[PDB]
Amino acid sequence: ESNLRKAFEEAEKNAPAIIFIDELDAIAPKREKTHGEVERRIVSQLLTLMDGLKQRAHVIVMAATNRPNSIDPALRRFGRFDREVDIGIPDATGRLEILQIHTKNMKLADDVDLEQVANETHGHVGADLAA
Amino acid sequence: RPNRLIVDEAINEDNSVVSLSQPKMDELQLFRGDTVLLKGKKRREAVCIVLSDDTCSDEKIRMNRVVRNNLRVRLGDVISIQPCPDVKYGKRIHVLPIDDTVEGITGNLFEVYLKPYFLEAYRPIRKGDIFLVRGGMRAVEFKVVETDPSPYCIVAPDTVIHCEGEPIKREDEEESLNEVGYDDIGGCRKQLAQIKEMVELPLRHPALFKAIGVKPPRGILLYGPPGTGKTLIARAVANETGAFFFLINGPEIMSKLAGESESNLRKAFEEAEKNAPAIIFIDELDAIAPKREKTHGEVERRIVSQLLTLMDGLKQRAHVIVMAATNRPNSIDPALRRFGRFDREVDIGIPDATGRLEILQIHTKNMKLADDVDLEQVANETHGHVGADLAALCSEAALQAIRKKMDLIDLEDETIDAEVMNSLAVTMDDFRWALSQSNPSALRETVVEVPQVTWEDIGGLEDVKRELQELVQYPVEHPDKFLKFGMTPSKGVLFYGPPGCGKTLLAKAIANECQANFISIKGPELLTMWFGESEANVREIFDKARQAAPCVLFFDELDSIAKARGGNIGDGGGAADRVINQILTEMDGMSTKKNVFIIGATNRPDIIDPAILRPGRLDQLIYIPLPDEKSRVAILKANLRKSPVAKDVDLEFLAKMTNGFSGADLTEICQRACKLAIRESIESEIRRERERQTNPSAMEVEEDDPVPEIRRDHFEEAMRFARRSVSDNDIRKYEMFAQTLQQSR
Amino acid sequence: ESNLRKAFEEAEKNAPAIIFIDELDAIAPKREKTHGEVERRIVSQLLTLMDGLKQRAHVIVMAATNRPNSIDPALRRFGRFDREVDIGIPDATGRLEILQIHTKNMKLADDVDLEQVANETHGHVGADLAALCSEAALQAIRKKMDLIDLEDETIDAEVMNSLAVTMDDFRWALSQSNPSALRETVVEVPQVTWEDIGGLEDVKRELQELVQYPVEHPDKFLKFGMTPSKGVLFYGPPGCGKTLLAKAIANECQANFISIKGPELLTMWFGESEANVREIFDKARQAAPCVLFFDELDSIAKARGGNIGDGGGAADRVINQILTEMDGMSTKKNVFIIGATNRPDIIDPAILRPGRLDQLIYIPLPDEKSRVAILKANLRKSPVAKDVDLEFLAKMTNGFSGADLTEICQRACKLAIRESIESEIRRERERQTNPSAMEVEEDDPVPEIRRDHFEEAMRFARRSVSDNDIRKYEMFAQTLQQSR
Ligand SMILES: Nc1ncnc2c1ncn2[C@@H]1O[C@H](COP(=O)(O)OP(=O)(O)OP(=O)(O)O)[C@@H](O)[C@H]1O
Ligand SMILES: Nc1ncnc2c1ncn2[C@@H]1O[C@H](COP(=O)(O)OP(=O)(O)O)[C@@H](O)[C@H]1O
Ligand SMILES: Nc1ncnc2c1ncn2[C@@H]1O[C@H](COP(=O)(O)OP(=O)(O)O)[C@@H](O)[C@H]1O
Repeated sequence: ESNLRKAFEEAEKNAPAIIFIDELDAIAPKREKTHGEVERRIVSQLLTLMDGLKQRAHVIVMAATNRPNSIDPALRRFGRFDREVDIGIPDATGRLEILQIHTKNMKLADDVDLEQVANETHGHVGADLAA
Repeated sequence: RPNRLIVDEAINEDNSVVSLSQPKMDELQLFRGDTVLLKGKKRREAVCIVLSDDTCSDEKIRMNRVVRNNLRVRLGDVISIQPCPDVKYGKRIHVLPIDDTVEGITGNLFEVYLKPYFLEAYRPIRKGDIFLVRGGMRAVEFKVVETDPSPYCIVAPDTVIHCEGEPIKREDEEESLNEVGYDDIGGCRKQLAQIKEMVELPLRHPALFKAIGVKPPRGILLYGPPGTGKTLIARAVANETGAFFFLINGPEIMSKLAGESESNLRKAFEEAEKNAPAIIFIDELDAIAPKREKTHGEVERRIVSQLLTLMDGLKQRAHVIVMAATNRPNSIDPALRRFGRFDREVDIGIPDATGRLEILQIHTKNMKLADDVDLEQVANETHGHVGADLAALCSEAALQAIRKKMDLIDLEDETIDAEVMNSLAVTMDDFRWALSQSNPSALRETVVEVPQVTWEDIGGLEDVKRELQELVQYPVEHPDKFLKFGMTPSKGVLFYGPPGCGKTLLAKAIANECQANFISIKGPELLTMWFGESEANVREIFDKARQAAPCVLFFDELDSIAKARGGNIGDGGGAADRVINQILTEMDGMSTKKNVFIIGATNRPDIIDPAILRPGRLDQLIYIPLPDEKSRVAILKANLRKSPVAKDVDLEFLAKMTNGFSGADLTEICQRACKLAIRESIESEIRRERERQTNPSAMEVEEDDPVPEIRRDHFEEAMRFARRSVSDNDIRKYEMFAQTLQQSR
Repeated sequence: ESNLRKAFEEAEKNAPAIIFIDELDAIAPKREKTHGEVERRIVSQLLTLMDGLKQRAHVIVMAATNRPNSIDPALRRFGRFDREVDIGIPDATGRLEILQIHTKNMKLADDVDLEQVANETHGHVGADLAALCSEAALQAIRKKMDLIDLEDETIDAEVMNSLAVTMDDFRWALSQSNPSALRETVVEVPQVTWEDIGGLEDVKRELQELVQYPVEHPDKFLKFGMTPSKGVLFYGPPGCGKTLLAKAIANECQANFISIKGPELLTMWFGESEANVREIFDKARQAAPCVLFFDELDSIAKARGGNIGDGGGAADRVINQILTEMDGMSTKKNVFIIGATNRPDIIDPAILRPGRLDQLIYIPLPDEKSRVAILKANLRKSPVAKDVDLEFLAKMTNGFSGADLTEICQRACKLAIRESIESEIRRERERQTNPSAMEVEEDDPVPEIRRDHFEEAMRFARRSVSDNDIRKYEMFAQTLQQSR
């Protein structure tokens, strides 16, 4: 918990800052999945820390997760995380721009049909194309 | 004692107005424009202008918050009133704002605030007074630092106004006129009054309860959806009444390390005692006191037991009351519901259209809306939202209006200008845009309200209307003759007949007429509790129905379980039996005192088990005849309220062609005709724009949008490709079963 | 537990003493329901401490709980808790007495009907009545705040002497009230007398001989080796003095009464399946010699294979549990069991066995003079029909049930009430529409049943009872006819 507290206080000394936290479901699941006690303390501490962020400074916090269903509903009230943005799977065109970005340095020969590859690569993601 | 009056709320928004009953002010020689000096405790004095009021009693005085704080007084206090018509116009007055108002403000406060606020105002002002001016979207404070003549002076067109000087520092004896109050809540009037009196009785006269000896309530529970201002209500009540409100947060409690946690509670209880009578608010009780089966460890049970011991051991001493808040009054452990514990429970329902309108009115007070607001439209179309939703919507609309102003505010400066800010306004397009990027939070929940369906919306059934009046209005309006006869009014009425005849419309109309709350239950959710979740929900549903007394619980598609009783599956006998048991046990268990009525509706009277059909149960039965002749005409009139006009063909003629048709069929006919009219308008507009564009950018004559001009053509076409969906076999079956049940009973 | 130990070590060393335990079930739930480890240690320590203090000793133990079964059963051996005392909710007499107790110092005005309130506040507790008294006093004080010294400090306790309460304050307090018992079994002697029922004098005599007779002269019963059967069944048309009969006989016997109907049985069908009749019969057995009533007993027989095609679950479970529990009734306690049915043909003969429910009684339809007496009983009310006292119309009511007669009477009463409402409304809006030309208020002749009500009631005459049901009843009676 101290570390979390540490993070927050640093933002207080460091102007409007962005606080990004990753894999919330791994640390903030539903109470049904919670079998031990320490996780409850962690969730309560983080909720208290973030709810006390009223005014303070112009610090914005966002989180990364996979499924809002896996997230505990208590972290859905007003003043807490309310803005919701989803990132869908890109189409063939988006695959094309991703390939164009990743192939900027490469010396492609005069046989490359990026559009054809993008069409053939349905069901992939950015990491897939990078690899 | 015609010298002292008890203060209460004010209906006038001016800072120098007092409302009195006419005879009382006549006795004390008080009339319009009469300057009066008011003196109270703290050796504080003020000067005000007398105004009249009807609802204000002689002993009471309507007067607002600003002078309440100026006089350092709360509600119910007695004041010394003296007509003092010796005032003189001011000459040179130095006035300054408070320190916490000019932050990033700059500009000229004079021409924007002082100049308009003091135009033809003639406010009797006194040295040391403080007042507020509503800015473009903020609130500005101003305290006079010196006046001439002192201390009595009327603001006059000939004054030497000194606005120069540093904004004075905030006084620390009393905070300010910025925090919450009774004037900042909307949509909870009845419960607000209840809580207000239940806390005003102990918190104003503790010695009265000390001498009397009664036990004041020791715990009050509030339950409702999150973000409905429950904490706001508690804090506002505490601040207005005068106490030592000491909030405790649930989530931070178990965030501590074992025993220390509950020690905090103990410490809180300690500061509860030696701090005079005060109020304690506890939030998220379920987070700290869930159900017994929910608990898995031992720290949780120890915490719950510690809290129970602490609160039970509190027997009077300091006049301390406990306010608890929760989402739903079912997740809390039952043991904390007994006598000597939280017993008085209050619901915080979702605000209606009127509640939404008044809350939005409250939230937009500081801002400077454009002169195009249709607040009623927004309020009615934003159903399913809470106070937080409305506040967020207003904030977003203001922000977007600001954003579409960057040309004037291109980087502006680190110290913004007040004149530019006050020169802006928010239009309805901003509100619609904010609505576009908006999402309600209520969504899936029950709704309770008194509908607006009127009797004239349905043609015919005058005997049915009379019977409903007899069975609803009569018992409530004059129970005296009922008790003089001893006859017990029935509670069970059922409707049967052809579907789509607006039986639900009749239920809504009678609920509107009785001016009681309406609750609807539909067959889908009935089947939803038929499987999956058990019958337990029904229980609290009745409680909710019993909570909203007087109310009319409505059931639609009551034969759905009967349809599952005999159908293409016929395998849910146990679940159907459980449903029947639960509903019967709930309905027969209600007290005859409650002004709660039950209405059942179905179109399959032949399949309903007569187990429900019994005295002491749903026993009254009404058949709904199909629409006929003039009734259809009335229906043809009712759905013609709408908006368009079709003054080409007789409605009675169309009723003559549509003889023996269902009312829903008539509504479908009207809908199809209006669809054809919409298609005609669309194609005409498309043709006119096409002919205006084929001609190069031709704006020669604008073809005005045609007035609704539906001919016999559209009506005839609709009648052609639409017929009476109900066949005569259904009618004959209904009538034969009706006669069989008529002569079999 | 050290403090508990401390308590014990100070309990005996302080002369004869009494020890009370508050909310015992919170300390000793069932063993399986325990989840941690400290609670088991506490329970075992408590058991050891309380068992080890036998010696000579002078300390008695008090333990209070809500659910007797919720506690751990192990602490019920001899030396441990063995004697149980149930504290049920009071009755109207008890409610009135408690109200008197709480209001013994009240300077109430002589306008309150405590009896009416007590009858009105059924399903409450002593705490509820105390709260009602407190809030009534608060309302009375609130209605007269203005004159008392609210402006000054608290009253010198002499103005409050002038204060008084009203029954209207009590009604207002009752409006803002909430009972707590609600869903709770009721054990009491009913008040239905034999005057409430007409006809079936032979049936009444037979019931008397079955139930009353054994208690007065058991000497001849044991001399002849007679053990009266504990069980009877009723069959007949619905709504024909069935619950009324049980209430009347229980009242005459002046014993407690317990009822349960088919909806409850089907509630225990699924959900809380079984494990419920046991505690009900235990409650009856520990209770005073009383009567148990089983309404809609055929419901399970109606539900086992009737019209839905159920899953074959509680259909046998409930019946087997009931039979096993009643077979455990080894005389001694003089509690009787009564069952009611309307479709006895579906009942399996397992219950219809000697030792089990064996006595069978058919309930016929009322017979004119019986119908007349029933109507008179229903016609206590208030209005009186002078000219036509429902005689020739009563003659033509052949084939109707008592429920039908009650329905007709209620319809007539409500229509007369409607007539009074409309007449009074006519009078009043005529009085206000006219500029107060007339203001006299003479009582209308409504509180007297008039003949016109009789015709308008008989026009909507209801033939509720079907002769097919009667013929089915009689053919089934001949099917089980005692005369071969
Ligand atoms: N009736 C109301 N009138 C005005 N504003 C309201 C009302 N209800 C809610 N609000 C607004 O919602 C917010 C109140 O948030 P708050 O944290 O106090 O919620 P709550 O309903 O009291 O409880 P909880 O936070 O536990 O859900 C404020 O922005 C307030 O303006
Ligand atoms: N004045 C009226 N009289 C009869 N029916 C109407 C009237 N106004 C509307 N209706 C029709 O009644 C329908 C609602 O009937 P409802 O009470 O839902 O019956 P059901 O529940 O059997 O469908 C609406 O769809 C509407 O088309
Ligand atoms: N003296 C009487 N003789 C016959 N029936 C009566 C008499 N008094 C009342 N009743 C009716 O008998 C009914 C008793 O109900 P009950 O017979 O138990 O219904 P069910 O047979 O459907 O269970 C009451 O509803 C009442 O209307």
